[PDB]
Amino acid sequence: NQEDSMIMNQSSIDRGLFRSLFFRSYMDQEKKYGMSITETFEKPQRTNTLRMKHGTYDKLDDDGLIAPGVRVSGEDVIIGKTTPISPDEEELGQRTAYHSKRDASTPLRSTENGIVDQVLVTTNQDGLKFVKVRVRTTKIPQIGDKF
Amino acid sequence: NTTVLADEFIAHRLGLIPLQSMDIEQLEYSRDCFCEDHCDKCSVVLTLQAFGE
Amino acid sequence: KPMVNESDGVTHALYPQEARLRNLTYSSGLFVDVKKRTYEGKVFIGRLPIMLRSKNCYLSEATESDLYKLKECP
Amino acid sequence: MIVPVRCFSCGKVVGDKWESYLNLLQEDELDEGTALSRLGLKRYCCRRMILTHVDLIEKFLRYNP
Amino acid sequence: KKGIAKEHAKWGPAAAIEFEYDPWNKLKHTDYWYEQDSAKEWPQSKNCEYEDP
Amino acid sequence: KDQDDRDHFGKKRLDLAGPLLAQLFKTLFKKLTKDIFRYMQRTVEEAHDFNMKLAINAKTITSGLKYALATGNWGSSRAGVSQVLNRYTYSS
Amino acid sequence: KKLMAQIFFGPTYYQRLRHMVDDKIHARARGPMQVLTRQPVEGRSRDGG
Amino acid sequence: TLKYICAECSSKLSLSRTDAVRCKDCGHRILLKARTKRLVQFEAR
Amino acid sequence: NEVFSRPEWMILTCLPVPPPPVRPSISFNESQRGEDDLTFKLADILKANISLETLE
Amino acid sequence: PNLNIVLTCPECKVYPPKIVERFSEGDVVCALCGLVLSDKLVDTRSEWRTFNPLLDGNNLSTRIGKGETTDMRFTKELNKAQGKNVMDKKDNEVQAAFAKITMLCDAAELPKIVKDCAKEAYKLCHDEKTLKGKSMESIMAASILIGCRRAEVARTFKEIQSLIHVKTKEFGKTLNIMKNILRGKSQNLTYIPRFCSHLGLPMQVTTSAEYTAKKCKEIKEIAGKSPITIAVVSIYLNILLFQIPITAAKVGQTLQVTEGTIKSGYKILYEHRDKLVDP
Amino acid sequence: SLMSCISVGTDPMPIITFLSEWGMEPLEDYVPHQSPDATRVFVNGVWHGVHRNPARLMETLRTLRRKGDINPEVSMIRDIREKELKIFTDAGRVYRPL
Ligand SMILES: [Zn+2]
Ligand SMILES: [Zn+2]
Ligand SMILES: [Zn+2]
Repeated sequence: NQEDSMIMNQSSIDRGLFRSLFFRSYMDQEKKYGMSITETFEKPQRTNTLRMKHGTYDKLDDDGLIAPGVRVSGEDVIIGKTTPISPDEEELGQRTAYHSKRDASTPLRSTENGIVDQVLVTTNQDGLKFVKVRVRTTKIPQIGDKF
Repeated sequence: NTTVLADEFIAHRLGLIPLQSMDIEQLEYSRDCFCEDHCDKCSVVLTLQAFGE
Repeated sequence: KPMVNESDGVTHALYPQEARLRNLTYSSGLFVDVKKRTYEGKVFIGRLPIMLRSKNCYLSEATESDLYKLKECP
Repeated sequence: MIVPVRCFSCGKVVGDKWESYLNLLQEDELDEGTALSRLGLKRYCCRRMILTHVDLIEKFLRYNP
Repeated sequence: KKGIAKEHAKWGPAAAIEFEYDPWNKLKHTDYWYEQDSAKEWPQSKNCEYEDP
Repeated sequence: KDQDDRDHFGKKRLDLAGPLLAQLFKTLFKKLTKDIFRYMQRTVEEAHDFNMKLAINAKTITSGLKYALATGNWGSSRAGVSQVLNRYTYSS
Repeated sequence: KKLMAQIFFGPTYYQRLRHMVDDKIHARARGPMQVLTRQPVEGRSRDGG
Repeated sequence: TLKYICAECSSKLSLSRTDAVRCKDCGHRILLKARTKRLVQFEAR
Repeated sequence: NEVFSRPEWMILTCLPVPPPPVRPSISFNESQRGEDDLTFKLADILKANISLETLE
Repeated sequence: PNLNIVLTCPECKVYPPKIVERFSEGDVVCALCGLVLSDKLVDTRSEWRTFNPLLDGNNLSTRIGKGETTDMRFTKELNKAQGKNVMDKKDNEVQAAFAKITMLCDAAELPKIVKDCAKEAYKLCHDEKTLKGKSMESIMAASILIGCRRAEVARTFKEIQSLIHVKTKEFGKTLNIMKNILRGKSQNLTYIPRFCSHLGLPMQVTTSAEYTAKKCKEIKEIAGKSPITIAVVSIYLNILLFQIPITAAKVGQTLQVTEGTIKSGYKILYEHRDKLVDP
Repeated sequence: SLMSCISVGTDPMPIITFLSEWGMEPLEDYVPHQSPDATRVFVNGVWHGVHRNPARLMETLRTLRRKGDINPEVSMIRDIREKELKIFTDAGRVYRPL
């Protein structure tokens, strides 16, 4: 405990002492540009879409959202967002097989984990359907914490 | 779960509930069983249904 | 009193809880009577954000039980 | 926020002791220090727990589901 | 499941374990910090009577 | 007499949300009038129709203050007037 | 065995602070670099250096 | 069509696209997520 | 130094154009393509170059 | 030149690559043979967070202004100098028009979406001898109509014609060719809730009205020849149903329909209301 | 501080009006030689005349403030040594109860 260090009883930790919750809020929104390009909330698939994040996607529902009460790990696609693009626009590699849209998802922070608490869907002032996601996690007291 | 309490919160409290354990020796250590995640000779399964009425 | 003009154009009373969730701004409109003269009725001019719990907010003097109804901590 | 299970230091199961403790004040109007004597947490590793617990879950339930 | 307190405190068969020997400090295992006299200030243990003065 | 201590608190005033909105609103309203003059000038200039909807710009005020509160800007000329609420703990 | 010296003892109010270790520890071995300078990026969240 | 929950009504909504974003029996304007029917699993260790 | 510093050269006559790496294109989402100030300024100067060219 | 780079694992070369990108390690790896193909992958994330590209394009101009280290003789010197080069482009109309629609849609509280949607319409045509001018206002307001309709909402012509008076004759005539130009360069259903909005009623009216609105046209009754008139006729026989007094006096001052159209449309729809009992 | 509050500012007109009616000799007619021991009167740092019996005036004022006749946020200071009496009703002063 020297130099302002401490020594905390292990069992008290085991009995919930100084335990605490943590709530992160992920929010994302689809923005259309001139009502020509339509950002979309749906579950992307590693086949019909291009340039997708190497995290898993199965935790998504059909509409591209994670069901609440589902345990999640880092680098997991919380929100399935896609953006259509012109097939003959840039030809950035493999675009000559997909022609549909590219991944623009919002995965979970790779270093985070826990249970998705609740997911709500609503609109901004301008009717743009969007979603906030809240993640619950318990932070047990540990060696490095500052008291 | 529809409480005003977190799942693990409730789950953690459930852990700290003492149970009668006189014949604990009459059970087998969880890792010792070849069981499929549990067995009647390895563990006790408890359930709980509560509904505000 | 505070309200919001939604995407279609409908304008309905806005409650502070909804404001936070739907990324709205807890404001209210301003309206001025204008007198026009030619020499030899009510006019909208803009909105105004409202301090929460101010005299004009819906939460101005609501009941404790009512606050629970509106999901706003007393 | 609601009647923690056994006191961190000692470990005497203290969850059941809550309502009895609450029953004392609203009915017998005891002093807390005298109350626990009647209650039976004679040590003070627990005598803290009931004394300084906050029953936040009560105010939580005021929100209609 | 059959667990042992060394892993987690939930499997704790026991609570506070009082423990004492040499109630009169005749084994000199401890030096009593004091302002005027240890005896006037340090209360006797509950078991001091159970052993000879 | 001593040199006037200007760190004396009696010589200080505090400008809360009331006055801070006021002077900020004072200018915003001023710009509204000047614009209304411009439309009022051209219709007299060109004998055109006079529409108050055309005359008055609604999003002057509303999009004014919203940005004015979104960022601490009070115009440069001021910084850090507005901060996001710190809800770490109730005491905080 | 009895401690030769006595101890100051008793409850005291203690509070937990934000700076959990898990939100302060990171490492990097050839992660991404910036675009302008191609030196490594900053920020643990964005896998800084 | 997936289940959602009205913001106060706690009503089964089970709706799809091209539906009035609103609750049946009450014009509520926000929809929750109506948690999954596949079980969760925990360790209080 | 008449080999590296001729005061005539102190007055700009032909300004060089830095390659893209010096002034990289901030390409975001293939549509939100930001550009460094120097990109605009080079274009901005080029316009001020363009006008004075023809205007005289 | 052909100016193309495509990754290809030399050891495998089995196909257009079946590879992955370890963004955290900033590399790309042959998912089978595991060889790191290219390293030092560069981030493109934090670049745009600090930050009209849709319409004007590469036509460039940088908004400017005075500095702090500047005198009043430096302040209005720039404000006079900043306008002396605006001739170089003919987006000045646009920079006023795009400003003007920005004034237009916002003033009547249109959603920000319509701002660009109307912008999309004007920049789409911007030049045609079929327009050759054409009052300069239809290209604004009909663009909004093209914008707002494209913005998946719509307002009645009077709400825009009285908003911008272009005598409504050349306005619509040049408006139509915009659709043809739209097709060459390639709807009352949304009017429902807005109409009841200003009158402040509950939510179930519209679908009940929508059911009635659907039934009229399909069998017969083209009903209007410019059928905008019978949009209200869908509504009034629903307010005649319910006991809230909003008689054509109040609708006539709010929705602005002559009772010649209101009463005629109501009664001819009283003939077929027999098949119109939903609940 | 936990007791602190900030003055919202009021209209000073009643006081100045009231001041004239209690012997504040108007400044436009002030003749300093003719009243050498005058007490200068300020309102929000704006001189409005002089007086001759401030002690009568002062406690008369506070009573009104304590009567609620003058809004309690209005601060007023009698500075004996300077022959000066000051009054403040400005918005934004910092005041505490006592
Ligand atoms: Zn077993
Ligand atoms: Zn204990
Ligand atoms: Zn390979």
